Amino acid sequence: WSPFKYSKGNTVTFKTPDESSIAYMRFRNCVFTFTDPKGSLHSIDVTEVLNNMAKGFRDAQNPPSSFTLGGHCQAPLNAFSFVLPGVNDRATVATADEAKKWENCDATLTGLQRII
Amino acid sequence: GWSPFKYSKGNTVTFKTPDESSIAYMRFRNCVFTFTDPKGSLHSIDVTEVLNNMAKGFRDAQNPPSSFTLGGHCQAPLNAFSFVLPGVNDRATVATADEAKKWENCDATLTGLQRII
Amino acid sequence: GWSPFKYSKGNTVTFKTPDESSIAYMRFRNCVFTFTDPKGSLHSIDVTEVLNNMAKGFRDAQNPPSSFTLGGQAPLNAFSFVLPGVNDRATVATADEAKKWENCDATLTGLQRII
Amino acid sequence: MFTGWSPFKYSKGNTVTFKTPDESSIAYMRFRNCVFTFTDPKGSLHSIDVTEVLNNMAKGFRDAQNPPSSFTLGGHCQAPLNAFSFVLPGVNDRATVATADEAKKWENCDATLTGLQRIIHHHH
Repeated sequence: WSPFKYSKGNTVTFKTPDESSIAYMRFRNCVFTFTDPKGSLHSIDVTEVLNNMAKGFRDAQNPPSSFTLGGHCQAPLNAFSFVLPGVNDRATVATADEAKKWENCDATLTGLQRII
Repeated sequence: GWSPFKYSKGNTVTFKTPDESSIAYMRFRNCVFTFTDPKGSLHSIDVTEVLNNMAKGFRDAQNPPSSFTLGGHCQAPLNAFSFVLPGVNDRATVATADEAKKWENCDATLTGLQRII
Repeated sequence: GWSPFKYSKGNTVTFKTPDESSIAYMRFRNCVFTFTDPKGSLHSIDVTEVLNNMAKGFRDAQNPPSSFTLGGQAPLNAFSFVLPGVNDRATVATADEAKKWENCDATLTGLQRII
Repeated sequence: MFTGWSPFKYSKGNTVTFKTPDESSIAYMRFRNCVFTFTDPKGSLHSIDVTEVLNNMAKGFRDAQNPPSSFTLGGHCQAPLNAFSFVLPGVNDRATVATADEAKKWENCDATLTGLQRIIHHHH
């Protein structure tokens, strides 16, 4: 279990060391922490979300040695990189007007990873 | 009275009142979001209440705007992820930037009726 | 070969292979969930991929079953599948609000086959 | 009379009803540091901050003409507190626990909800 830390604006790519298949990476104690426009702090455990991204390649034919967070925006780590229900989901931040109020909010992602 | 609208991929989608009055009074009906996936298949979803909820969100604003714009944090124009169809284009299904890049050429359209009450 | 199914409100919904084979080979097409809301309006959503995912979930099971059943358990109801903005947890958040949906209709139609 | 934050705790099988003391409008209740905790069928622990979920439930009454003096957690099943009462994405959501056969594996999982609540006050 090696630790990792990413800050707002980082490109987050989890890569195996020997460029073996990323489907073998597992995660532990992963916390995503962000602020809302009012300045309050929020965090959420995203360990299973990450583990499911790795398991996503479990039955692939050309499995890669990496995966990268970001969605259709290929955007770097930001306050919406993971969902905390009731806080930063689609129903709470539903428009571009609202989402713009969030553009300077902080975001961080820490945790442990290993190959199994 | 009900007036149609249509948007396609790459459009900025802004709903505005003709009276520069509160957008909170705009209502929607038979709104359909349609998109393709990377295999070329077709998917659609009724998004009427999503849009109605967006307008209703200004019901209590002290200085309510006369418009609202679709987009999320990307400030992205209409794309295949502008509305969620569960099991197809949601975060669990499209979870990494690698998988999402396979969608960048998928088409998307949004059509429906809007009026002011 | 594709084959149609229909279920109505209150049905237990169990998709099963005919040959006691592994339910992970079932696939679905043109699956539509339909329900009414408290005001009586009709709502539909395509749940084909949701149902395919429920079958594909069993693909890596050591002793896979010949069936799966919808629910979390309650028979088919207006909340069996989510239509965002209409019947999700954000919109129907409390038991009190959910009570107004007690008599809402619900139906599920589609096609299934084994691959 | 004390007006600040006051703690609550519910556990599995409890009917969870939040209520004002004077039968006034539940739209004025607010929440802070609310945590939903549950186990999974493997016995691992999971927790999630549900403070805004609870605040949105109270705020959802703020426009009713005749608001109630309480609301109850539950959903269509009118169920008491259980491992599925709040969603932790990727652990207990519809995509992760998609069938009755899978959900049945969670029947004996424990769950608790704790937090702070206060009531907004208006004056003349």
